[PDB]
Amino acid sequence: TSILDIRQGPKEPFRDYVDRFYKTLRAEQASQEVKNWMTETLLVQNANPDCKTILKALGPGATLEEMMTACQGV
Amino acid sequence: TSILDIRQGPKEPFRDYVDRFYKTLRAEQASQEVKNWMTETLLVQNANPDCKTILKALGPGATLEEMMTACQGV
Amino acid sequence: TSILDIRQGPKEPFRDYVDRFYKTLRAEQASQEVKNWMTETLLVQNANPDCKTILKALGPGATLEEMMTACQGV
Amino acid sequence: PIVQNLQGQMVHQAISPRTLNAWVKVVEEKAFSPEVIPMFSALSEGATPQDLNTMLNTVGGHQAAMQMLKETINEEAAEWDRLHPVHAGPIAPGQMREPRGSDIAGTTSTLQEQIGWMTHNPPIPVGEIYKRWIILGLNKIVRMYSP
Amino acid sequence: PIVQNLQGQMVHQAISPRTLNAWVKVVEEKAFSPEVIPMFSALSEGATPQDLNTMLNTVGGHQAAMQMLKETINEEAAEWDRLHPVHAGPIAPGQMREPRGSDIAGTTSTLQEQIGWMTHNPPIPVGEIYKRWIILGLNKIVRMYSP
Amino acid sequence: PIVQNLQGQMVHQAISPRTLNAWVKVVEEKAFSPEVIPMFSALSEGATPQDLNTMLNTVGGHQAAMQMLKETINEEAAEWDRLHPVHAGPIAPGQMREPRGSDIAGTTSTLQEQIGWMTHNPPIPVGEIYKRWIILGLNKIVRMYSP
Repeated sequence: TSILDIRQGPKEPFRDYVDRFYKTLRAEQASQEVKNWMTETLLVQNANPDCKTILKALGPGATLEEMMTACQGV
Repeated sequence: TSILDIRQGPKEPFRDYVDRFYKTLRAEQASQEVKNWMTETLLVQNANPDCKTILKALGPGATLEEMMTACQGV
Repeated sequence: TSILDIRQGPKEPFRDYVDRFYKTLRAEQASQEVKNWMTETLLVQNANPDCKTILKALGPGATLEEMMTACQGV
Repeated sequence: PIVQNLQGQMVHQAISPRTLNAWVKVVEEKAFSPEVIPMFSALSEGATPQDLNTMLNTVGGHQAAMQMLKETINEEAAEWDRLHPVHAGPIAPGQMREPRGSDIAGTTSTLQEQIGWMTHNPPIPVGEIYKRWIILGLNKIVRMYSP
Repeated sequence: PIVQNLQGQMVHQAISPRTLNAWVKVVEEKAFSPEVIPMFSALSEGATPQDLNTMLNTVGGHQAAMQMLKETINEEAAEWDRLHPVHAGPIAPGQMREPRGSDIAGTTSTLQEQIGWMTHNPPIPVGEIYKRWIILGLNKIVRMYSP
Repeated sequence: PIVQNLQGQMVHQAISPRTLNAWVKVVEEKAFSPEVIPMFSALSEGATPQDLNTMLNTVGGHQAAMQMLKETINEEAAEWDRLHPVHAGPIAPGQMREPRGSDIAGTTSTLQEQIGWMTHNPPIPVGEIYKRWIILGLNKIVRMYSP
């Protein structure tokens, strides 16, 4: 399965999705800079509308514990 | 079971067939040159029509990752 | 169980019978010459009619891989 | 493998059965998963080519992958021979011969020869050259076997 | 087996129970599968004929195959005797006797005799000669037991 | 058992618990099957009479067989005494006494005595004499317990 095919379900907790992401990211062998680009970009983009909304409110500069606690009720 | 009796099913993924082939090839003890001849020849010949069609389009010079990714949807 | 009591079933593969024979032969302690006599003699004699027929066609001088492949369809 | 003895010399010692079995069990359980590569790397510490063919030959299953790897090992070996040409004139009595791709793959060399190269001064890291080919070929597999 | 001691000499040491049991377990699990041959080869590293009969005699089950192997071992042994005739005149006091097929099969030789031949200079590889017969006979079996 | 130490002498060392347990487990699993005899033979390598009674006494179950064996061991021992008469006159101060059937069975001898006989020059193989009685008695059992 390709990294672009990794997406969050409509009922799937973000948490279970983030695990899937760094597992597939774990099978990507690209430069770190590209993998940083993938992190800030693709993760949020394939996140579900309800959490996506939430993550837009965190702004930039956000870290994984704060994202992970931010989308917990969703 | 003989190597000539190894054939791909009509619904069987190529992949599962290629595994069977190099397992049986693993129990053949013939010269390497003969085993090379068996590789390029018998594998495609007993491959199913849908994939067989696919493999004919790869042309010669093809390697196993490209054959294996080529017949994946079939 | 005695070696004379070892016999092939009417539906039993020869193979399963030959295994039984050299297991019981494995518990006989007799001179090698006697055990050679037992091999060529008793094995065929207590073999079933269908395979017995087959084994008669191999003639003498036959070895175990050829007997074992000879009575395979039976 | 070739290990250091108490006396302070490098000598060959055989690999252990529960090491062997641990290699088997990893492959059984985690198949093509990436954790296989650090795992391999640890269990290949101080290992010979000969021991590395032993580990590859003792696999059961995943024969499409095992063939892809073989063919990668030969490609990488063909490339070794290409990049490093044979050297000028006859081999010196005082010296031992330079390896080829097939000596690195363990095929054309004997154990004592594999110990000569590694233990000698300078030493040549024929394990580490095969190791990269294995790891490279492991990347090929991992990337393919991603779904 | 005959192993090298710390002092720097080759001495005999007994084979281990969980090695024995690992041999048993391989046979239990993988029967006639090809992986049995590299596996055998690793576990037969530095092994004597005597240890090789021990391993063959400790099998349970697959008695048709065990008999086919025996008969292959004797054929290969008969062939050893044929190809290598006995040597000219009486045996020297200063020397030890040349092996026959049955010494290679371990049958007519004693352990100390098996250690004499292997440890002596030049050494003779009576393990490796039996090993090929075992591997050859393993091919016979594998080829037959293919379905 | 009596094993060779690093220093180059023969000294007694105790047998291991997972060796003991492996003896137990064999008997549990394969009962009277023939594979028990090579198995026994390997695990009895370098063993004393004392260790051999330990192994026989630690059996549970199959008490009819255990009694048949005992009675075979005593018969074979009675036969040792018959065939080898006691020697002429008093025992020398400079020498140690010849064994009887019961010293071979371990019964009338002490460990240090069992080590005297085996380690001394010439050595006497009281293990191997008991071993044949055990193997002979094992044949009796195997032949009976065939169905």
